[PDB]
Amino acid sequence: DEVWVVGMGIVMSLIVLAIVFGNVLVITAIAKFERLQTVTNYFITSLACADLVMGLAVVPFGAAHILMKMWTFGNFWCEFWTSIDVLCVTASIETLCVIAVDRYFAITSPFKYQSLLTKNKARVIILMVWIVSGLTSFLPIQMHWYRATHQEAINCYAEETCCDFFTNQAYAIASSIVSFYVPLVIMVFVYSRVFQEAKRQLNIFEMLRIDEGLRLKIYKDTEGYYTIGIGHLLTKSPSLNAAKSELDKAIGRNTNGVITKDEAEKLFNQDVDAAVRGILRNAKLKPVYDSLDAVRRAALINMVFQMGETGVAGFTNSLRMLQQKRWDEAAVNLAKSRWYNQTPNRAKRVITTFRTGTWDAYKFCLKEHKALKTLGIIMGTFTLCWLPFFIVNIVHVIQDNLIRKEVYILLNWIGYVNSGFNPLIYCRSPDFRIAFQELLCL
Ligand SMILES: CC(C)CCC[C@@H](C)[C@H]1CC[C@H]2[C@@H]3CC=C4C[C@@H](O)CC[C@]4(C)[C@H]3CC[C@]12C
Ligand SMILES: CC(C)CCC[C@@H](C)[C@H]1CC[C@H]2[C@@H]3CC=C4C[C@@H](O)CC[C@]4(C)[C@H]3CC[C@]12C
Ligand SMILES: CC(C)CCC[C@@H](C)[C@H]1CC[C@H]2[C@@H]3CC=C4C[C@@H](O)CC[C@]4(C)[C@H]3CC[C@]12C
Ligand SMILES: OC[C@H]1O[C@H](O[C@H]2[C@H](O)[C@@H](O)[C@H](O)O[C@@H]2CO)[C@H](O)[C@@H](O)[C@@H]1O
Ligand SMILES: CC(C)NC[C@H](O)COc1cccc2[nH]c3ccccc3c12
Ligand SMILES: *C(=O)CCCCCCCCCCCCCCC
Repeated sequence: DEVWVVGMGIVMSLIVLAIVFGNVLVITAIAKFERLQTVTNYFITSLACADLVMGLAVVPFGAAHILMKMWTFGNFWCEFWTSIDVLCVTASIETLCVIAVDRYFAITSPFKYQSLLTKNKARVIILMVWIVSGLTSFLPIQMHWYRATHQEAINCYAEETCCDFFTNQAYAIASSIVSFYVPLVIMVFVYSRVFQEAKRQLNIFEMLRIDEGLRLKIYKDTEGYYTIGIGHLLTKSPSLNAAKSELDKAIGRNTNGVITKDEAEKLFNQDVDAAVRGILRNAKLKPVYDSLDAVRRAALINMVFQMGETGVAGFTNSLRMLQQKRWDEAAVNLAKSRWYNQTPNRAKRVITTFRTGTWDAYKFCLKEHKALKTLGIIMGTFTLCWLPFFIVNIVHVIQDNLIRKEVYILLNWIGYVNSGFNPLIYCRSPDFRIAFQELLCL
């Protein structure tokens, strides 16, 4: 009865604590560590600020409203508190929308995975977002455009103890469409093509980058020989400067044992080309390669990279089954390899590629593609937490009072609670994660 309201107070208090704590941690980590100061994370700050204000200024008074079963803060704060609520929700979806557009142009740019924005106009953009949100949110509420004209609403408006968001149908449609729906549809569309573009970036270079690894410094392979990039043997000589002489020769400058990622790609493309020409010479490998599609050809090249031509020609049964496009049967045999024993994970991806003829086994392996997924979860989680509430907004314009009020309020709180989710989702990122553990005296 009244023990339940103490318990509900505890829960709601923890919710308030969770939102403010996590979002302050995000804001702190980005502001403190220069590594985290990217154009993307500036928008995350804008996003964390909206959630923080939601935390401090919006949720406690909403919680007090429900527990006290009445509004005890007067009608100025009621209109002000309502304004901040709408603003924070509007600013969030707008910021999320800006991120999607920003990520789109960053991934379609010849200078990949970096914004077309300097840190300063990015700040400007954020300022404009908050200003547009303010104009969209604060203006209609304080200009009383939102208000309904029927008597029950007028009672609530005048009553200093009643804080209910009675709205006229013109506002309810327009406001919810402008604030929520317009940047939602844009965000969902734009970021869906962000994913398609990211998936399109997958090729044999990314494949071997994931399976083999890319080193910028000269290193020794398992047999002790000097190597660099993606398994590119420099020399069998035990002399380090012999390797460096060989490296400088191939790259075309004085490297001192260090090359760039793009330079490693140049070496890799040359190794791929050599691998293909050797395959076409090998009597046992040529018919298989000729029959295979582009993606599966990359899988076969992947194996030649790891085993050499002689090693791959050893699989006599698998090769003929690949040649006949009996993928599953080829998979059964390749899984019984010494190759699968020693490096099961890599073999698993290559074999799976042989089965589907797609790059699906290499999705979200790259650190950059994982980052895109985290942002995708942020957007999705926001959508799912707020969409039911905003659907009911429009449902009641069509036919009012079809949904019980305690359901409407509950949906609104699923929206509120979303403000505490984003900080936890950021723990997916390795950089945020260690940024957090430093900050927590760990
Ligand atoms: C308005 C009332 C209800 C809420 C209090 C607003 C506070 C939480 C907001 C308003 C202005 C915000 C800040 C504005 C300036 C930046 C610089 C950035 O590098 C880190 C975050 C930081 C420092 C913000 C964090 C918190 C902040 C101070
Ligand atoms: C409307 C009242 C109640 C709250 C004020 C909204 C605050 C939280 C908004 C208003 C202008 C915003 C900021 C505008 C400029 C930037 C610079 C960027 O580097 C970090 C975020 C930051 C700092 C924004 C987030 C926080 C911010 C300060
Ligand atoms: C009214 C309620 C919401 C106010 C509660 C304020 C709490 C959430 C604030 C007040 C002091 C804050 C902390 C102060 C000490 C640090 C260490 C720093 O490296 C990271 C942030 C961290 C961990 C803060 C996290 C949250 C914190 C505990
Ligand atoms: O056999 C052809 C390629 O072999 C090297 O790259 C191998 C390396 O031999 C091996 O130790 C390791 O396990 O795999 C890498 C690549 O997967 C060559 O130096 C390449 O240039 C050859 O194409
Ligand atoms: C307790 C109430 C005040 N909380 C409202 C939601 O948190 C935020 O709802 C909105 C956010 C952004 C734009 C909006 N337009 C609306 C029209 C009717 C109802 C809510 C909204 C709305
Ligand atoms: C290791 O970083 C983290 C330890 C930091 C301890 C700081 C102690 C903060 C105490 C919080 C009290 C503020 C409560 C405010 C209530 C209104």
